[PDB]
Amino acid sequence: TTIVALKYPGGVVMAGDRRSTQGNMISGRDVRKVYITDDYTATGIAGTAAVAVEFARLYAVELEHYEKLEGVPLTFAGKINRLAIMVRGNLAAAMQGLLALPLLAGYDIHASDPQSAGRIVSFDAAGGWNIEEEGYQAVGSGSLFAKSSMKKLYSQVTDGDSGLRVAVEALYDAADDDSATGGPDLVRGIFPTAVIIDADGAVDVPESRIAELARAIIESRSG
Amino acid sequence: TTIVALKYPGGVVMAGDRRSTQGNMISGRDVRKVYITDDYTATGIAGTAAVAVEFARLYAVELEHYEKLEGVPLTFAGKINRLAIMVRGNLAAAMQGLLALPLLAGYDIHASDPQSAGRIVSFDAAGGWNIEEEGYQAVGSGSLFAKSSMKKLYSQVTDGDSGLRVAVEALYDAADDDSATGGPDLVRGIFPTAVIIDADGAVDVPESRIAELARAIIESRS
Amino acid sequence: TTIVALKYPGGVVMAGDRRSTQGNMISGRDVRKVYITDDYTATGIAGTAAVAVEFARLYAVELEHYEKLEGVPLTFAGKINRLAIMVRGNLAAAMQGLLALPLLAGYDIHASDPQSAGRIVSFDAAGGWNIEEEGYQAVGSGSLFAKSSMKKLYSQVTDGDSGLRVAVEALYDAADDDSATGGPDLVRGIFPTAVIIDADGAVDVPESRIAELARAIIESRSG
Amino acid sequence: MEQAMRERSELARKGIARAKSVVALAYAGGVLFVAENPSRSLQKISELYDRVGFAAAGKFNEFDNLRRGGIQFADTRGYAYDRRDVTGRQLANVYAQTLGTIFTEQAKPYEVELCVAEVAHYGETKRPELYRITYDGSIADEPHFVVMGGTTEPIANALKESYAENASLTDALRIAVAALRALGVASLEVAVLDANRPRRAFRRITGSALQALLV
Amino acid sequence: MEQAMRERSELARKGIARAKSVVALAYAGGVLFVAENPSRSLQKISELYDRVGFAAAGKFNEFDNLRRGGIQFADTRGYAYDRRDVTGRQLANVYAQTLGTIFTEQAKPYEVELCVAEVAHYGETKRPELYRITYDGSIADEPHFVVMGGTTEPIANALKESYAENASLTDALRIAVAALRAGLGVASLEVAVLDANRPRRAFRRITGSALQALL
Amino acid sequence: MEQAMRERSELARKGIARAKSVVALAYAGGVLFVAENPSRSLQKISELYDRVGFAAAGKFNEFDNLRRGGIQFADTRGYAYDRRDVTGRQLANVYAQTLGTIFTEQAKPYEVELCVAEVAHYGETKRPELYRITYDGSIADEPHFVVMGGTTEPIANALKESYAENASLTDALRIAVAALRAGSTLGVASLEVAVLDANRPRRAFRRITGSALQALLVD
Amino acid sequence: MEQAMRERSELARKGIARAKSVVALAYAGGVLFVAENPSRSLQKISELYDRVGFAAAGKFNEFDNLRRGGIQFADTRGYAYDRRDVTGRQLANVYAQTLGTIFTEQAKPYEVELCVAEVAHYGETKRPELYRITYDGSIADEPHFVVMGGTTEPIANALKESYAENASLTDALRIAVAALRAGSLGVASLEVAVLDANRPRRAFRRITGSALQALLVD
Amino acid sequence: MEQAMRERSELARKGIARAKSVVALAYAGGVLFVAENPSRSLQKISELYDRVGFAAAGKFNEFDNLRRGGIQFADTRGYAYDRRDVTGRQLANVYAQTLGTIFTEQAKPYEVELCVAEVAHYGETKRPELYRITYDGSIADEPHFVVMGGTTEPIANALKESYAENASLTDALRIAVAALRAGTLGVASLEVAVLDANRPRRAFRRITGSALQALL
Ligand SMILES: Cc1cc(C(=O)N[C@@H](CC(=O)N2CCC[C@@H]2c2ccccc2)C(=O)N[C@@H](C)c2ncc(-c3ccccc3F)[nH]2)no1
Ligand SMILES: Cc1cc(C(=O)N[C@@H](CC(=O)N2CCC[C@@H]2c2ccccc2)C(=O)N[C@@H](C)c2ncc(-c3ccccc3F)[nH]2)no1
Ligand SMILES: Cc1cc(C(=O)N[C@@H](CC(=O)N2CCC[C@@H]2c2ccccc2)C(=O)N[C@@H](C)c2ncc(-c3ccccc3F)[nH]2)no1
Repeated sequence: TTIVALKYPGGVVMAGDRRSTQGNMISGRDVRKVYITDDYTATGIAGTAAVAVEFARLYAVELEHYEKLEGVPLTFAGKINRLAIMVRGNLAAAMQGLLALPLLAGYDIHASDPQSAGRIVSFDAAGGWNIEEEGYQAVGSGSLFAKSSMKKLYSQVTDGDSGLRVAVEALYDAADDDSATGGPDLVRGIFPTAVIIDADGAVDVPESRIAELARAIIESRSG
Repeated sequence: TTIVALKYPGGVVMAGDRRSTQGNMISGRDVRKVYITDDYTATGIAGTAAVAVEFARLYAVELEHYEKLEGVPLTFAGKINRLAIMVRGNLAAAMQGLLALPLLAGYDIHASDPQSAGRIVSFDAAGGWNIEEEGYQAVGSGSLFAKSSMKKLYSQVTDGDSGLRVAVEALYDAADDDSATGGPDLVRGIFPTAVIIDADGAVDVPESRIAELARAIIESRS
Repeated sequence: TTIVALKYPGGVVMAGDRRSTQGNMISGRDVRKVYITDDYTATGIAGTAAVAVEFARLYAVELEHYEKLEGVPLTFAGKINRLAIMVRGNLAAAMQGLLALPLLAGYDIHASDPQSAGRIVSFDAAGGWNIEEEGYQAVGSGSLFAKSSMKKLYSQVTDGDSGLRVAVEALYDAADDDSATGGPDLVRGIFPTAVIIDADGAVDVPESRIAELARAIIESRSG
Repeated sequence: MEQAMRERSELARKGIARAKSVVALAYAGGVLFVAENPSRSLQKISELYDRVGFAAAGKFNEFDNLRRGGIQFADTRGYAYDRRDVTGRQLANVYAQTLGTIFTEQAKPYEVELCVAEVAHYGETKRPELYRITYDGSIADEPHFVVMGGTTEPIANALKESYAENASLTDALRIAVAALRALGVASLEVAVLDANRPRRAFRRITGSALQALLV
Repeated sequence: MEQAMRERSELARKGIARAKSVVALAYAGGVLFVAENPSRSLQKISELYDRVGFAAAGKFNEFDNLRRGGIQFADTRGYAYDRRDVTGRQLANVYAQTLGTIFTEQAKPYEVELCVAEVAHYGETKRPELYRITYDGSIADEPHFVVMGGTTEPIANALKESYAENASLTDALRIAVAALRAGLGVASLEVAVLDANRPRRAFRRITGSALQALL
Repeated sequence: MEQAMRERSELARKGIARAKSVVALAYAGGVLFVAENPSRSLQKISELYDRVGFAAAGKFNEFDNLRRGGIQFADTRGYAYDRRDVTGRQLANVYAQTLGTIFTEQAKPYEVELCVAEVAHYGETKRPELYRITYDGSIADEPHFVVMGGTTEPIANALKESYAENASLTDALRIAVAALRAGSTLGVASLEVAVLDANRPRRAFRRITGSALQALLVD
Repeated sequence: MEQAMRERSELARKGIARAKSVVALAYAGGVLFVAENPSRSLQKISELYDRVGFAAAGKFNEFDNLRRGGIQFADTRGYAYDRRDVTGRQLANVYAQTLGTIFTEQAKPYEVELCVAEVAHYGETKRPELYRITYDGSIADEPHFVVMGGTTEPIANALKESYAENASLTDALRIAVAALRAGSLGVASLEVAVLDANRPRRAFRRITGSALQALLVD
Repeated sequence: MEQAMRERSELARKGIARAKSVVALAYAGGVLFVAENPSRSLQKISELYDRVGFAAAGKFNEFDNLRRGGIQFADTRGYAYDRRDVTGRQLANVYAQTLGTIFTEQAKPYEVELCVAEVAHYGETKRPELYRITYDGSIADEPHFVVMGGTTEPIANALKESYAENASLTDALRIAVAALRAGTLGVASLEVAVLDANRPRRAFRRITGSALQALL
């Protein structure tokens, strides 16, 4: 699994691959690993599928629960805190193999400067969290290849289009060097999923757009 | 053990073998593993027998429990979530050896297109689940052989009877390569079981049709 | 220990040997291993003597308890369920050395066909149960000798007499190949025990009958 | 003591007296439940188990609590033993015990009157059973019909002078609706325990089908 | 204190007086229970243990409670030691204690009157035992018969006149239905016997054509 | 006992009598809640679930307790099963049960009157549902409008006279507010207004405040 | 407060008054228990421990509860220490405490009157001990006899005038029977037991049927 | 039931009518808390959270209990989530629920009346909020000020004709003291504090001693 998130002027993008493995066997070709968890927040997870789904559903239910009880959404710091608590509560199960790490992307509507309101938070199994202040981040088995690709590609990010482009290319390098990360399937027509967030909110990137970027990347690598 | 399920235009079909072993010894020739869990849902199980029977009985009782308490059946996502929660509940016993995984097949009466209302959901030991969108799936010690046969034989699925024939042939191959999966016993007259679910519900496939399909397969491979 | 049970037209018969060992020492010569649990069901157990006695007593008490409370006996399926739940209850102590498996033989007064109303139900340490549909079953350290003997002797079963005889002979073969199963003791007069169950209920077979059948088997194998 | 029981009995009796009426009858095809119910989504009649049905009159939340407790009892008992070990007499008994306890120990006694019915299993010939449990936990077995809630005397007498065993479905519906008026689709809830069904006997009769059955 | 206990004793007395009457007599074959019961499904006479039987009068849910409690106590006692150690005197004793606690401490005292009978085991020669336990936990030892529920005086008097030891089953049955008549066929009676002639379980029910034949 | 239950019923009834009125209407776009509320931050109407809304009249702390309990029930049921297995009828049912227990067992009965409303999921055809739950657990299904709080018979009789199915949002608002005042000068400073909008894809609850509410009221 | 205790003391006292009489009598062989009892199997007299016996008047289930409690206390103490540490004074003491708590705090007081008796261990010379514990926990040390239940004045005066310490079993028996008759009688309506100081360990012994009939007539 | 609830209600009402009076006002720099307090160390106005403060009238130990409860709630919630998630609306809600519960179930109802005020965070523009909760959990929202305790209507009148929005602190305290008199007050007889919206983190601040003397 590889999940990528990166900031661009006025928003943040997050994309993820579609592969599920069980040892070396391919147990999944169309897994959706990036969830819109509220109108301005999206969580993408890596690890045991059961813990990932429980994390996504329980987290979204928790956030909307708070804003329905109190008539106002949580601050972004509060969202980070609750997610960290949820990750920490799973530590015992994680030591026994049921390990899953999430990655947080969001748009803080209460931020002073809306151009840099984009937010990326990474987490570890201990609940420790870090707000990333260098632009991009990635979690999963191919996360090192992805971060190292984005280290060279990040200077190209100037808006949402270039941000999504760089994201899908980082996933491409992730699948290029990590057999547990799935690349574009031009035969079945399966591509990574993406969510983009700006001041208008969080939306799922349509399949055909990510397919366009993937084709451009492939033909670029073939020449 | 091998349970198979595949989608056909207008419904879904599931079939399972009859074998029980214990190490190498044959301890069962007539085990019925595909259950009609509700009017539009059938569950096949592979693994420890006690965990399997508990899963099927408790699961059907749970679905009907909700249906009678709230006057309406669960949505299909609800059924999936409940089953996955139960399988997750058995994770400690699973770690100590009492392992059993289900495969789900149902007809969603609230699906958009009635032809594509078939549903196949695979599960793992931690309650993770995947809705299979490639048409077929299998679980058990012979599931790889049955899936690799259905990969080549799925193109011949055009209606109910053809999908049932492909399911029986997949089980035949699984039994051909996995000594824990039982094949057709032509001497005793014991054949795999199968349930089919369409817009009119989930019905047991009569044994005679399974026997005829099996005889056609055997005759064709001789 | 070897316990056998088999169906015959209109009923069912169960029999068990009389041996108790610990290590290689004979510690018992007249153990009763087959119990009449209610008017139409008997259970024979193999394993730790304490767990076996507890199973049989507690099970008979359970059935008669339900019957007196609700004014009607449990359906045969319900009886199977309670027995299995009891075994699953003992699973842990079985994992630490107190293992004991039961074999259930009964007559279903509510069955559709009164001459095929005999029932053979086998169990395992985890509470799994299987209604046998091949005519015979056995449980114990000589169960495979007795089951393979019944595989050849079963076609001769046509009433209570024949079925009882092939039960005594299956026990004889088991005791012949398994030193933990006791054969007939002609010096002491101790012979295996048996229960027979028809539509008139479950009755114990007198020892002198099993002695007659035993001598018949012995001389039939002398010449 | 005697004052408190006087006030509990009277409170429950008046509360049931103010509620609408429900009738259950044995007919040739099983058991018929007919209840005066103007509501669209709220039910006075419910399935309990395979061949066992439930009807109730009085305060909705209370007999709905009891109805859910009955479903829990039947499902748990079936799973513990077997589906064919669950009887209507069992549910009647546990309803009598539970209702007695509620009547003596709860803050306010339940203002409910309950009926448990049971038809035969598919392919078996046994006659239906009708059980009536009152607010104080008193239980009684009726052979023909059960009237609950409201002014019971005119409905009871009407059935006594009109009831015939093994009546057809339409005859049972007309005799029941006639007995109640002592009433169309939008003001009636009707369901049957149909002994002709293989697995689950309970089924509602609503809408155009009920209209065709009415006239 | 005197106010409460007065009200409770008279509430239970009134409750028992309003219920139908039960009679139990020792005859040559064991013990005979006969109870006025128009129900086809609900039972006032039950089996407790191999040679121990139960007969109640009053409010059904309450003495069915005490009935299941007695069956529980009996089965548990027999499992902790042996079946043979369970005596009718034990059941009567714990019934006296139970009804004492209930009468003084429950929300409403139980409107019941219990009777526990014991016949001998098969090979043994032991005269029957009849115990009568009242709503306040009072326990009485009776050698010939026990009457419960309703207006007991005419029944106890008719029995005091017409009872002889070692009567046959039909004599005992007829004098019993006669004593009940002083304050009744198969359709309105429930009849059972603890038959000392049975090897294991003495309790047996006389119903249908057999009960009609005995009248 | 009987006297105690009588004076409990009277305490609750009189408490709701002195309370400001709330009404809920079925209309073309879904359901509309309008409530007499001079407050700025203390709300009487709230979102329950995706397509389920909530209205309340009476003592604020009590129906706010019930509001939170309803959100808890809905969210927990949705996590245990699916979001689509949560129905308005369920919330109304458990509200009847909870208000029954509260009415008979709490130290003081709840001086509250509740309404639960449900519209159709996006793209589906279903006429809205409206349920009224009384302080004693009494539940009732009503097809068009629900009035709670204060002197209700004038307001309800007004809606009986001026209700039209599938009326525009403007029409339903004017009819609702007209009936409100008819039961007893109001405006944006005295109204809390929201809708269950059957056109929104996911969350149907939507507040109409400020300039938009002013534009809707007067035309 | 004040009315509650008045109705409690009155309820318990009157409850004991309506019950049958029980007499416990120190005699040359030990202690003698005679009680009016029509029942064949329901008992008002019982063994407690080796040399300690129990008698009670009143409501059966209640003094039977106290009986079983006393046996439980005796057996538990004798197990925790030694049998030689269980004494009649201990049993009477825990009965005073227990009955005090019952009278003060039970939903209804116990309508019972208890006597605990102790003779000497075998081979030893110790005069018997009789303790009376009433419904409110009042404990009293009585020298020769104890009367409980019914109208105790006639029986108490009869025994006060006809008592002999060193009387035989037959003599003391017919004395107690004569006093019970004076307070209002054969085998079919009497329960009779004895704390026999001559038995080696368990002094308690019942006197039934033909043996008691032989003790009633010469 | 009803007469018992009115006995409780009146017990609390008479209790509060006998206690000293408290006023909390909105001014251009935040919120002002003025209370007649003869004590030197016992407080009727206190800090709850960064921008949320608390004033109380009635029996001391009871509104002190409630004050500690609100501090506990605020700190616990700010820890579970964020510090910005704590709002005066939330504390007024919890205080309402708590006082309703105490009024309906406690052995004796609390003879208290509370005010929870919140001002804007540093650098944010947002008009102050004032909430008033009474002995039975009744909650009311007030845009300008809250008067509670003792004979109230006299103080309320003076405020009705003396209040001016965006008044200076030096004007606002003088006005408040004037309203308190109607119903001579000096530093030795008063306790005063402010929610100073100009403060970056914690807005609550006591105005004591020589600084209060200079202010008056
Ligand atoms: C213990 C234990 C571990 C596992 C295990 O490794 N189970 C595998 C998954 C697996 O074999 N099966 C077969 C039946 C359904 C289930 C499936 C398949 C496909 C998709 C989603 C669930 C896993 O955990 N595989 C890992 C690599 C994985 N698969 C998907 C994710 C995932 C990650 C982030 C967000 C969402 C996700 F689904 N992770 N099972 O028990
Ligand atoms: C721990 C532990 C493991 C086991 C174990 O190996 N238990 C075995 C089963 C076994 O030895 N016995 C003998 C008595 C009844 C039971 C039986 C036999 C035959 C058929 C059905 C039940 C098993 O689990 N054997 C596996 C291969 C198996 N047998 C059936 C299934 C099964 C699978 C799917 C749906 C329903 C089913 F019953 N699975 N026991 O304890
Ligand atoms: C823990 C632990 C286990 C054991 C153990 O193995 N204990 C042995 C039994 C044993 O040593 N003793 C000595 C005193 C009575 C008891 C006995 C002897 C002979 C017969 C019946 C009871 C056993 O369990 N030995 C096994 C082979 C056995 N002995 C009888 C059965 C038996 C089987 C089925 C139905 C009834 C039965 F009694 N099983 N001891 O401690």
